[PDB]
Amino acid sequence: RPRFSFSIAAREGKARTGTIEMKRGVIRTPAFMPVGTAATVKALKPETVRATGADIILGNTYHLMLRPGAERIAKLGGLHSFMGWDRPILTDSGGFQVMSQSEEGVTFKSLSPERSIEIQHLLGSDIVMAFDECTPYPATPSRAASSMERSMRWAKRSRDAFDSRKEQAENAALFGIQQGSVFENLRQQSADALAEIGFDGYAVGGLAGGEGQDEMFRVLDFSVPMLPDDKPHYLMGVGKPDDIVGAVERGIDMFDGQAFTWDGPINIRNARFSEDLKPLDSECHCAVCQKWSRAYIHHLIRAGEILGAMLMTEHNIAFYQQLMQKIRDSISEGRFSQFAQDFRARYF
Amino acid sequence: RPRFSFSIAAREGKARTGTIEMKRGVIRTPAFMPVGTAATVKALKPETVRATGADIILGNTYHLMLRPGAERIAKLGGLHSFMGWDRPILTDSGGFQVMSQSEEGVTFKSLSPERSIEIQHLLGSDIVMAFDECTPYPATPSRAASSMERSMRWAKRSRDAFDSRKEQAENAALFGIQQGSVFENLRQQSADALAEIGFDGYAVGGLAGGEGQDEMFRVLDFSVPMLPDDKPHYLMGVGKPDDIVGAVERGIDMFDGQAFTWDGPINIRNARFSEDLKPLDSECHCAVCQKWSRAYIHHLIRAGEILGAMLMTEHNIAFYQQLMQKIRDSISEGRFSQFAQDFRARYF
Ligand SMILES: NCc1c[nH]c2nc(N)[nH]c(=O)c12
Ligand SMILES: NCc1c[nH]c2nc(N)[nH]c(=O)c12
Ligand SMILES: [Zn+2]
Ligand SMILES: [Zn+2]
Repeated sequence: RPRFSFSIAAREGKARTGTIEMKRGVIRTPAFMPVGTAATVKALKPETVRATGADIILGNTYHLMLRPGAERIAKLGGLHSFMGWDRPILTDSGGFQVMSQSEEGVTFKSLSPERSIEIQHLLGSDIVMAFDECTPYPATPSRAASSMERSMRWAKRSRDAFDSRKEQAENAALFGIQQGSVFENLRQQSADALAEIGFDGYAVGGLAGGEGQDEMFRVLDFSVPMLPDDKPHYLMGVGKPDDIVGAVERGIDMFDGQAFTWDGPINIRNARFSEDLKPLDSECHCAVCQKWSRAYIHHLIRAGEILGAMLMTEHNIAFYQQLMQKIRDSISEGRFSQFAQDFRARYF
Repeated sequence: RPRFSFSIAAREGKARTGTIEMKRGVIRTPAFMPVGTAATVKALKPETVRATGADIILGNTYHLMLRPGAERIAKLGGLHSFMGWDRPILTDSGGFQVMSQSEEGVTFKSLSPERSIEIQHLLGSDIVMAFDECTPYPATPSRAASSMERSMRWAKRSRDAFDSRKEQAENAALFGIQQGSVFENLRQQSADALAEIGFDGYAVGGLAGGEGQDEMFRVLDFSVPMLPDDKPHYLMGVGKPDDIVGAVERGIDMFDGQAFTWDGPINIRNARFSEDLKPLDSECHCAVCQKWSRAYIHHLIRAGEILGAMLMTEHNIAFYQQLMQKIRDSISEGRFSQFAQDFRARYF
């Protein structure tokens, strides 16, 4: 395999399906990435994560740098070896979680473009995120501009740091992050700036920050076409099943007691499930739905048992992976419009 | 398979190895039973429990009767179906955890011989424990006598309740519990009384209550020979690896951050493990020791991650099952004395 090769196999309107080939594996797109916080996808062994269909997981730089530490993970062989996941890992830059300051970077109590890229290198990340400056929502045009401009300066710094490390440049990929809040002109300037520097993929940053779905979709309508068509488009911090379907309709390729079902989410703790022998979802192919009832999982979660968390998480990630598979198949078959309509009529 | 058949394949001194055949499976003895509290072995799927080598698990009547409830579990198909474990289950009587009162039974804020046997029936238990009255440690001779006598009256009541339920009598087994504190004469009276009523197996109750290993072993020295030789001997609430080895030497067949190793326990949270790439134990065949380091599990437990609990528990139960296997093989091969000596020299 190559370091990085993104190929589009099929399109329907703005939606695309294809593959990212990397040294550690192939990523099917549109892709959903389970999140590893502190070097573990919560309550799952890596083999269980894989069994759900995930091709790639996300690691959080902010949390790993604090515990157990980036240099320590490198001394132990890198993140993949440490946690036992041998396929691609995307690492965020750490910037977001710092927020949830100067032109050089940020200092905080328990980072810079250069230090973020270095930490991601020490972890052994396959997809490295440029270090950006968070724009809160809402933001005035002046402040959104100032932060976007700083982020573009930091994108160049991130590029140059990554490139100046040969092993990283040869084995990993680097994604840039579009900023600009909800403002079309600022999104355009940001896309232009990122394309001029050149990245392996382009994230839409700054959304899912409190603006609501209608507004997010409005911004995606004009923002995703600004990005290079031939590279992956990553919507950071999204999301809910319906958000994913609408974002794919707008050209996004990658994403990162409540149980998901094709009729909508349920809260398994509710008393109505105490004697319900049905699986969490009636069609779901996951191992949880094959073997255990709603009634048992209700009991486990209300009892605070670890197995409850294990079973709920495996089901939910499997559900998301089945969603992504149905999206990929429908786009490849030229019936994604109908899938999205059918999905919404029932989920709601 | 029969309802119940215990066969002794080999002996060495007081130690025995053999099998209990039941409708749901064969139990290899000496046996270690993982404990299911609130219908789950903590942090493990049933298939993982089985993969460690366990033949049988323990269910706690006190906890199940409170949450989710005995009648509810019966309505849902019984404990085996509810939790997804299809092999034998031993249920305790509920009496111990009530303590941790009258001749009819006990009332408490969140049971009788008859109600305990009924709850165990509603759960679908394969091995049912008679309902006894707990003797604290230390206990005076008068009080130990009074409680033992009450327990023997309750053993007869337990017998008669079990027998008067045809489905239970035909498909499950009933074990009696020897009491008498640390007093040889009271242990003798209790053994005699239980043998006269007749049970499928005999537990040594009332130990591991604060008396310490030397005292426990002294009591086992005279108490286990009093029980019928041709039935299983169950030491309730024991225990530590060294306690198990010495108890098997005295004729026991069944048992119910710290990681066990053949060099002794370690506390994985200790800083000395933060960069230790070795598995938890150097010889252990379990999946955890095949795949993850001490350093990773150190991190997970110190971070409060659920996967830490999952991995530690799987290793520890696998360790116990490997111990039991090495005990069974050494007795069958007539080298258990040497095993016990070798085990202690290294564990300590
Ligand atoms: N939802 C937006 C978001 C989530 N995580 C992020 N991490 C970074 N670096 N930038 C971003 O804009 C975001
Ligand atoms: N360690 C003694 C013990 C543990 N659990 C028990 N449950 C019952 N019914 N009786 C007992 O003596 C014990
Ligand atoms: Zn499922
Ligand atoms: Zn192990």
